[PDB]
Amino acid sequence: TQYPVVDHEFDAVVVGAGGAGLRAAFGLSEAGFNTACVTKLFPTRSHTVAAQGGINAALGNMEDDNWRWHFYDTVKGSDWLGDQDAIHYMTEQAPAAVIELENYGMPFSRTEEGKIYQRAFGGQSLQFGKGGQAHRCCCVADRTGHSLLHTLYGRSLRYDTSYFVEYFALDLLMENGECRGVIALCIEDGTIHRFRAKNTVIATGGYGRTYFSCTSAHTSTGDGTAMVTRAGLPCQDLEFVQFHPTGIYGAGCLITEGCRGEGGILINSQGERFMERYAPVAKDLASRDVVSRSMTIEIREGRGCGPEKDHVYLQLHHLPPQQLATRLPGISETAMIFAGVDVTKEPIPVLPTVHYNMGGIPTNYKGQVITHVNGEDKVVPGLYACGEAASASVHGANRLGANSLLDLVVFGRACALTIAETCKPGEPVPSIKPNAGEESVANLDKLRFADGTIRTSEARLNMQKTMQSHAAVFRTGSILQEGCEKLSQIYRDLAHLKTFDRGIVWNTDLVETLELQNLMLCALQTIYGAEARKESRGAHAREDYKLRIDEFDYSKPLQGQQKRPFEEHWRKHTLSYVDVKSGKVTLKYRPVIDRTLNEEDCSSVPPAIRSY
Amino acid sequence: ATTAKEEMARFWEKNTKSSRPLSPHISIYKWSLPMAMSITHRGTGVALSLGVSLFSLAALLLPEQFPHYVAVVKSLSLSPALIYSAKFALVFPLSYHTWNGIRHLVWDMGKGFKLSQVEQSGVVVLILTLLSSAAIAAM
Amino acid sequence: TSRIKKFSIYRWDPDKPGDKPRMQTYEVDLNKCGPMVLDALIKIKNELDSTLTFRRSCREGICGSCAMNIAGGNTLACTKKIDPDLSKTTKIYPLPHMYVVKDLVPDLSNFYAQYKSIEPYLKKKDESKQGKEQYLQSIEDRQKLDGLYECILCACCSTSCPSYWWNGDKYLGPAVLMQAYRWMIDSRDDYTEERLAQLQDPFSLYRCHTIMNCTRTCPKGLNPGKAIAEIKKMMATYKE
Amino acid sequence: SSKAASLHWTSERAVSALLLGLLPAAYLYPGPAVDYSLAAALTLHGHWGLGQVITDYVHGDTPIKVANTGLYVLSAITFTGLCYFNYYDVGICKAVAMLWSI
Ligand SMILES: *Cc1cc2c(cc1C)nc1c(=O)[nH]c(=O)nc-1n2C[C@H](O)[C@H](O)[C@H](O)COP(=O)(O)OP(=O)(O)OC[C@H]1O[C@@H](n2cnc3c(N)ncnc32)[C@H](O)[C@@H]1O
Ligand SMILES: CCCCCCCCCCCO[C@@H]1O[C@H](CO)[C@@H](O[C@H]2O[C@H](CO)[C@@H](O)[C@H](O)[C@H]2O)[C@H](O)[C@H]1O
Ligand SMILES: O=C(CC(=O)C(F)(F)F)c1cccs1
Ligand SMILES: O=C([O-])CC(=O)C(=O)O
Ligand code: SF4
Ligand code: F3S
Ligand code: FES
Ligand SMILES: [K+]
Ligand SMILES: [Mg+2]
Repeated sequence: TQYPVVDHEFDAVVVGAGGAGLRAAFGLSEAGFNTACVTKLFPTRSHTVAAQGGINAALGNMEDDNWRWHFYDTVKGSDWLGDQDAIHYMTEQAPAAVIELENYGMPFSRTEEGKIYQRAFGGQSLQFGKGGQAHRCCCVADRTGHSLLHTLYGRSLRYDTSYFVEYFALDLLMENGECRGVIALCIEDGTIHRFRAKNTVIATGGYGRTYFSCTSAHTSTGDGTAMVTRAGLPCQDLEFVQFHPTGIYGAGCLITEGCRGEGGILINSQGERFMERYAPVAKDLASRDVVSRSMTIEIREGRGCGPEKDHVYLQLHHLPPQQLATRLPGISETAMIFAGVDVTKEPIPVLPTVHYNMGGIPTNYKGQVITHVNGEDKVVPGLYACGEAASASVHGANRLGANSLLDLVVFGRACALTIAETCKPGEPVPSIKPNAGEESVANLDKLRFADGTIRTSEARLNMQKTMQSHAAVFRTGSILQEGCEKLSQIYRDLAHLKTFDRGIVWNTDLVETLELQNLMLCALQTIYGAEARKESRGAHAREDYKLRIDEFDYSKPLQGQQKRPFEEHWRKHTLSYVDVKSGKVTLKYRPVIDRTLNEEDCSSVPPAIRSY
Repeated sequence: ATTAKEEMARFWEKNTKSSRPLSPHISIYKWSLPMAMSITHRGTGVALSLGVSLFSLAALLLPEQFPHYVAVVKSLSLSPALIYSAKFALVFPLSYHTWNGIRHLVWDMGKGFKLSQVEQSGVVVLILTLLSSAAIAAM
Repeated sequence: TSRIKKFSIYRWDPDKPGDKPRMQTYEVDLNKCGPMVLDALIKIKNELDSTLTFRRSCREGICGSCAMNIAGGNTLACTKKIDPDLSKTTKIYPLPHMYVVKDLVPDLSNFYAQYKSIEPYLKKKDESKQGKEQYLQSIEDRQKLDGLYECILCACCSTSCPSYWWNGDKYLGPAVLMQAYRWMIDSRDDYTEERLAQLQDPFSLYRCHTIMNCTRTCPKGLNPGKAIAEIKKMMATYKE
Repeated sequence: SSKAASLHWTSERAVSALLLGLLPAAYLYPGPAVDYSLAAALTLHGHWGLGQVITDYVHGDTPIKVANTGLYVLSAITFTGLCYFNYYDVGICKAVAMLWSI
């Protein structure tokens, strides 16, 4: 009807061509599955290409290491909200994953022995947090994500993966609680496409563009997590948004955490290395949630830098210039383009900036999307997720640096391995209904001819400034409630939307309008879950509830303590639902998985005080 | 599911039959000295080959020999300024093509490929072209 | 206190039957805009004309999406400073000599297919140990990859080469050729001879006449012209 | 054989350097040996050079064969006429000196 619909039949479909999407794509083709990869961008344009710091793995190239030490760092970094069974799988597969990347042709930096160079990063240590700073961040200078993605894209050219570049996925094809595939729009010719497959993998990235100032690309609009919301399925831990400590002032471009890992320090208006006061042990290499909160207090008290006193400096000129050109060549050019600063003489102005989304589509450690009904987890048949768009959850309330690129390839491969051990290639494609996805086209046509009062760019800016001022680093009850009533008003104001481009071929006005619907659904669940969560854990800091509320008071011996009921403590995942018609947010909770894959091989870490 | 050669064939298949325009190029791109010196090297090269071919055809078709036409021109008693301009116009394309040909041969060794070195070598060719042409024409 | 800057942008709509290419002029106040050209394009799309179409993503010059011809030269809009001289109008065109999908969006399918033809991935003779141990590579052998692996595949260089204009169907172009060289001198690759023999034809490599528009216009400061010359040296010296 | 493209590229640079060396030889040691050497170098260097121009600007199976066939005829008559001038007339080196003495 009006739009020519093209039906496709595959064994599996992967939405997304980033780090996680590519690894799952040709991994399925490597297992013999007729696979389709649907992506709204050319694969090398995805936000993974902008990753700088590196990828963590206990290779032991700089000193003696152990992946169980990396396991402990991630669990403590997550503030005991991450699932320790997923963390176990990621940290154990980390050495084999990075070796697979180097064997693909990734031009890692090298040591005097010819092995992969590793630098220090924030929140990593040896001997289960007792043996000093660890050096397990494998990097390609400071262009690690650029080389990781280009290496993965080159490798994917060796398999029969049917690519569909610049296709915008609209919704999931659901039937009886099972996923039948995806429906998408071809941006080149303007035709609707329905991809039928037994399994579907969602690797669409995060939604950093819900805020006014972010490090993410313009295309990080959380399209896959919005499709999950429209399918009636929940999203997990969306209120945990990571603020990277050093985002450049103005343009918001990321200055890698590797700067502080090579010797960089932070100074305020008095030239004080103030991180020695907040974190006497970790100094500038503490966790990002701690460093970001430390920088914010220094600014709001009155020790900021610049003419407006709204930022601080990142000093690098004390380091030798050869190390700056060899280890950090990327940020040296970026600091000159977007600030006019020479890192060998003057520091870089930086401030906390929205960077990464800890929350996402809830999955198990195998990549299978799960729902939570009556206190038990239920694997959603035929639906998978990996990457930033998923919630393993390996990151919990705060992700450690260089752990996301690891997440991408580890759980992208896990999705392909899980499908290979569950289904057989060539099995009968699950049939759909002759009208599957008709509401997706009806929404696209409505926005295509929208002639209202508020244009799409006008509504997006109102959402971004609302999140920026109401769901910032430090939050409180009264301000979070004021942001909820605004976004719900903004979401209702989407009926007044107005577009100007009536074409269908490369109608970026229409495409960015669809992304606004996706950004709003992510913004609603983020700020509503933040208001409900009355505690302080990880990146979620409540100035009205400044304490971490677990099932026990782990700051004292548990001998003789009464366990807090599940409905009275907050050590649990937040599960959000949204009625897409009205915009009301419904919140439920599920317990955090504390078990590992093998207690004898990797001991579970009980909650304890978190300090750096 | 499509090889590189299949993707290339599909590219020209759907683009040559469509109504898509071809974006402008030569009429809009900003010129530079190395770019302008690249086409001049090709222009002088072709002009020199067509001059050798015309001289070769004249030796096969003209009823008289070369010493006769030299005396004909020498009897017209042309002004030394006009004789200098004719010699300069004949030696200039040969001089430019010769020096810039040496510049090409250095490139074929992999030397002087920095953009600033490309500008230096081009300016060196321009001044040597003028000096060599003016000196030979003054003989 | 407004500082009006004028932009003349190439326009064409495929959904309009019989639409002919044109140049549309916009007025932007630089005091209420970002310092980069992409910031002006995003400001125009958000406020003046939502029908203006262009590729963009990273807005930091790493993804290579916003490649276009600004002020006569190919560059990245997100890293190109806006000319503050209000007397002259900045002209913006798509990448030169490319089939225009819409406005400033060219068709890069052939450019991508050429990058696939050189097999841009690591190849070994004994690939039976794929994923067992890390390959060894000295710091000096790793330094040889500097200036080559940083290519973002924006195609600013190839769309600036006149040889790629006339023979784009069979000439690979500086972007693809430099990546082919990136895998030729990788000490971990074992197919250096096979990658050279692929270019034993009059078009794939030898259409390069060292015009050097490619190195001038590269937004990453790379030298694809020099890499092509190193390929030529290897082509004339290797033995079978 | 299988390296026809790279050998032709090397032969072009060798003839260019050879032709470059004949320019001082024509001024220092003018005579029949340099006259016929210039006749062979100018023809071969120009024939390969104009072939690169045809390869760049001429497209289509029939127009390519026609342009390349006419280039062989042009180069053949060029080399033949230069060899005629060197045997029946004063030669290349002497003709230039007579032209510059005007
Ligand atoms: C922003 C950022 C993140 C980052 C980093 C530096 C920056 C500037 N540096 C990192 C580092 O040094 N180490 C590390 O561990 N992580 C770092 N990060 C975070 C990390 O890079 C990201 O979390 C990760 O790269 C995300 O990868 P993922 O594969 O999950 O997703 P993506 O690369 O962003 O690409 C998303 C793909 O999805 C497709 N898409 C999106 N919407 C659609 C629709 N509607 N239809 C079809 N396809 C869609 C996109 O095309 C894209 O390919
Ligand atoms: C007979 C043979 C005659 C050959 C020359 C013929 C006349 C050619 C004139 C073309 C000059 O074209 C001009 O070249 C210069 C130097 O490359 C360019 O300048 C370029 O490099 C300079 C110096 O790094 C930069 O400042 C400038 O931003 C850049 O555009 C200029 O932008 C272009 O407009
Ligand atoms: O083909 C050209 C010139 C050309 O297209 C331009 F004039 F630049 F457009 C050249 C080939 C060799 C030297 S210039
Ligand atoms: O997100 C990370 O893992 C770290 C990061 O961007 C960086 O500072 O390089
Ligand atoms: S070489 Fe420079 S210009 Fe050509 S594509 Fe790679 S980066 Fe863009
Ligand atoms: S622009 Fe063109 S022909 Fe050769 S050196 Fe650079 S490629
Ligand atoms: S937008 Fe990514 S390069 Fe300009
Ligand atoms: K996530
Ligand atoms: Mg209303």
